[PDB]
Amino acid sequence: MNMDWALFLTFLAACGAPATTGALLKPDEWYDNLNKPWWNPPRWVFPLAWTSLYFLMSLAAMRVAQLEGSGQALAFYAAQLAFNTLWTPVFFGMKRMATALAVVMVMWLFVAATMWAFFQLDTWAGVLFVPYLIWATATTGLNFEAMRLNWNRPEAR
Amino acid sequence: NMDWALFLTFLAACGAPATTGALLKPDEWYDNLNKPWWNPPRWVFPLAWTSLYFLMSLAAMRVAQLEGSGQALAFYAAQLAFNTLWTPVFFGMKRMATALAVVMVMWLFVAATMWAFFQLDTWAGVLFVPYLIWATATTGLNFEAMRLNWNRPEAR
Ligand code: HEM
Ligand SMILES: CCCCCCCC/C=C/CCCCCCCC(=O)OC[C@H](O)CO
Ligand SMILES: CCCCCCCC/C=C/CCCCCCCC(=O)OC[C@H](O)CO
Ligand SMILES: CCCCCCCC/C=C\CCCCCCCC(=O)OC[C@H](O)CO
Ligand SMILES: CCCCCCCC/C=C\CCCCCCCC(=O)OC[C@H](O)CO
Ligand SMILES: CCCCCCCC/C=C\CCCCCCCC(=O)OC[C@H](O)CO
Ligand SMILES: CCCCCCCC/C=C\CCCCCCCC(=O)OC[C@H](O)CO
Repeated sequence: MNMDWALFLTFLAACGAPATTGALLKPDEWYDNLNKPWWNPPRWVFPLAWTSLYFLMSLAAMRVAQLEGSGQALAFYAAQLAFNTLWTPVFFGMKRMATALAVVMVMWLFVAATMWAFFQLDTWAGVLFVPYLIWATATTGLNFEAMRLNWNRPEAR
Repeated sequence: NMDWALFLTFLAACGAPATTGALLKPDEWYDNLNKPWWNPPRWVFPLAWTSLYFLMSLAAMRVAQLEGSGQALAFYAAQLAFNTLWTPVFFGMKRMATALAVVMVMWLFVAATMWAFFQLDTWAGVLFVPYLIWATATTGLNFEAMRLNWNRPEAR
């Protein structure tokens, strides 16, 4: 088990795809009109939190990818990253709050599945995913409260 | 050699890019764009991508059972993430220039995955060859969309 920079930089580069969805986000008047829960963090907190999580989840996957029998864990990891990339355009771009709740809940399950599978192979890789699952829980709560506290337009049938 | 837990996990992972196509079908903005002479008809794309998601998931299932597959699966996660990213950028945001960068990075990771798969399993690499071909055609379509519609602000 080493700091494998080829593995780490590949996983970090993979986090460039969800990072791009946040980068293409302009100040939205529709988002500032939404009634938010009192524990909603300010907008500037989210890019700082996600950058930390990209490094934590890339370091965790780097450790697991060096271990025998990691196939199922890395399959879960690919799944959570893909649905993570999907969520931001659905919520902010398409303004489809109901589908975004379904997307982030699927992301949550794959984040939980990755964390569990990581714990089976390496305790530190599982520990590194714990703040991710916590943040995914708060993100699911923010999506749920935003829909429950605001007007929602019908989406495409 | 079907590890059904592995294949269904990889197939479910492709539900994220498949969802982007379902929530963002090409509208009249896409039909108004100038197209390259070799532009395929609309029905080709759902047939191509559905086949590729099954092909790439079958390839990853074989590799994930093999000693030393960590780097190959890291490349696989990278190509899938940028695969999921492209449709919202091009069709949702209509940022054609940014979408070209996205699909070119995806192409590199698709090629890197194919190379890494060949190092572990010949059949897994073969299954990725039509993906790299289609990713090449996809990059050309993104490039031709910008070059044939440069008078549109969304192309620059
Ligand atoms: C990484 C690149 C791309 C990805 C991941 C992608 C993804 C998808 C998917 C999954 C579908 C099927 C959706 C469904 O069946 O419900 C689809 C449909 C389609 N896409 Fe793409 N695509 C890409 C590139 C392109 C490009 C470059 C173009 C055109 C320039 C394009 C135009 C279309 C069209 C025309 C359809 C079918 C429309 C219809 O069914 O009526 N796609 N895309
Ligand atoms: C054949 C042997 C293996 C060879 C392997 C070669 C392929 C590696 C390609 C890497 C491209 C790097 C892509 C980096 C993507 C980062 C995305 C980004 O830049 O995001 C920044 C943005 O500011 C935040 O939103
Ligand atoms: C031991 C200390 C370690 C420091 C590590 C580096 C610090 C990086 C920034 C963290 C901010 C996170 C907390 C953000 C909370 C913001 C809540 C808020 O609403 O801010 C209101 C304030 O008035 C705004 O102007
Ligand atoms: C209120 C919240 C504020 C939080 C603010 C604090 C932010 C700390 C971020 C990261 C800590 C560093 C974690 C470093 C983990 C490294 C794991 C690792 O690299 O292990 C692999 C090793 O290289 C193989 O031998
Ligand atoms: C083209 C898009 C198609 C989208 C639909 C694709 C099919 C999804 C099927 C089932 C959900 C996947 C569930 C994840 C796999 C569960 C099996 C598993 O993870 O096994 C656990 C392992 O054995 C413990 O060690
Ligand atoms: C276009 C249609 C898009 C379809 C959308 C995608 C479909 C996702 C379906 C099920 C996700 C299930 C989440 C994975 C939960 C796995 C839990 C599990 O199997 O636990 C195993 C154990 O934790 C490991 O050791
Ligand atoms: C526009 C640029 C087009 C570039 C087009 C090339 C892109 C991919 C590069 C090399 C593929 C070679 C991959 C296979 C490398 C050797 C594999 C091997 O060693 O064996 C394979 C098989 O298992 C038994 O021969």
